[PDB]
Amino acid sequence: GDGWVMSENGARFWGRHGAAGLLLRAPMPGGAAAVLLQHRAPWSHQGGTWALPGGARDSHETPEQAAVRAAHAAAGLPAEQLTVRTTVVTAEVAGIGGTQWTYTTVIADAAEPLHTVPNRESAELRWVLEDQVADLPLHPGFAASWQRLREVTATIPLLNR
Repeated sequence: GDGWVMSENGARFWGRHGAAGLLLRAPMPGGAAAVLLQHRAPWSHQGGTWALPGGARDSHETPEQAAVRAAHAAAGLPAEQLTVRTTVVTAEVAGIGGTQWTYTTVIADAAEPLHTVPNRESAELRWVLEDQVADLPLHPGFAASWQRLREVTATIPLLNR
């Protein structure tokens, strides 16, 4: 999204069209829901913490496309193996001069926990039971949103058939 947005409070944010991340859900044989998280490599933004695979939204892309593309880049996930459910704006910043920055969480489902090939800033990818996500050292942006995302996820159960 090649550039900065400057906030009203004077911090810069990367990506003119904001960013998007994939919250990908999968059922366990147990039957409970897991989510796929990315452990951020120390050399990347907020390295040492866990968050969603995501990146900057491009000019011609929907938030959904951006998050799915980011998940492919970070984890090798094929789009055909997942199903996008909805989007939630999890962060919104008043930029200087009318402009805006947002982060959009794109909730999606897979039929089972998928095999991943780590690349980019994927130090690790790990399927984490939904109830255990908040036990981890989370990216502070993600952690600020997590409870709200849970409330939303609980109103759309995973698909079948």
